[PDB]
Amino acid sequence: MQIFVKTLTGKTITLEVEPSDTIENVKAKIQDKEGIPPDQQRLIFAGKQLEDGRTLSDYNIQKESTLHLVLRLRGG
Amino acid sequence: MQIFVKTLTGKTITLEVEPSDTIENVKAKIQDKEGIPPDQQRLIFAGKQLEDGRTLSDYNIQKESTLHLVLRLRGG
Amino acid sequence: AEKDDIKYRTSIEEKMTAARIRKCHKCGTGLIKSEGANRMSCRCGAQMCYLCRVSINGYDHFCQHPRSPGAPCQECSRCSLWTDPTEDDEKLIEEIQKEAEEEQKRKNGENFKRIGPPLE
Ligand SMILES: [Zn+2]
Ligand SMILES: [Zn+2]
Ligand SMILES: [Zn+2]
Repeated sequence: MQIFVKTLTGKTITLEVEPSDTIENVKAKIQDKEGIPPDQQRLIFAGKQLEDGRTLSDYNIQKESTLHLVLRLRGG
Repeated sequence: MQIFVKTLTGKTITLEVEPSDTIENVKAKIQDKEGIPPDQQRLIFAGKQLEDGRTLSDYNIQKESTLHLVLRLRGG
Repeated sequence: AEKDDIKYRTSIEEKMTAARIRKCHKCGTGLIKSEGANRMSCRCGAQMCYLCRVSINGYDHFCQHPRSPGAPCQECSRCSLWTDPTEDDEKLIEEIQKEAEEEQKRKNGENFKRIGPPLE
């Protein structure tokens, strides 16, 4: 499948993945394409945060779906 | 978050708390810092005597707020 | 034909994501809150309210009046500093998902309709 990833800056990149791929593998591809280390990446899809050890198919991520890179912060 | 507790003598105690902490946890922190068991502590904020089972956020206690400690001595 | 279903599914997915992500006005980065107050200081330094998503300058945006536990403020209607919007946002996400899956079942037929991750 082909999916999209929206980075922290707002840029949209295109990834070629498989629904059986794990979240770590998708984060590694994001690192290969944009240079973002996987320990800094937090992925959101359809409001759900993707946790490590899981695959895309666990979240029903289909073709041309969009993942979002988000910062997670503590409030004041 | 950080809050202050003023005794009647004027001494200021500084606590490191979280908005989810209960009043019982705040009294436990006061016991750790000053050696007063929570059964002797009465916490008052804005005219309200704080009940142990509820949290700081229930009273809308803000950051750097000041609570007032009054002592209770049943054993003598 | 298929492009229309892909467009509808992805639009629903993006609405579900928009109901959870807070976008910064300064740098344009998506944000989610781990814990703490609803006053969010983005990495770029811009502040915003996690509840109404409006740019703010500090704590004067929120209600700072003493409250009776379990009661609304009797002095103002300003945003609460400690209320967790996670439950309401998830109810909104689940309602959008449910209605979109019903619409997809109405369009295609009573026989795959799931849009987004499942429930628990
Ligand atoms: Zn920002
Ligand atoms: Zn607000
Ligand atoms: Zn108020």
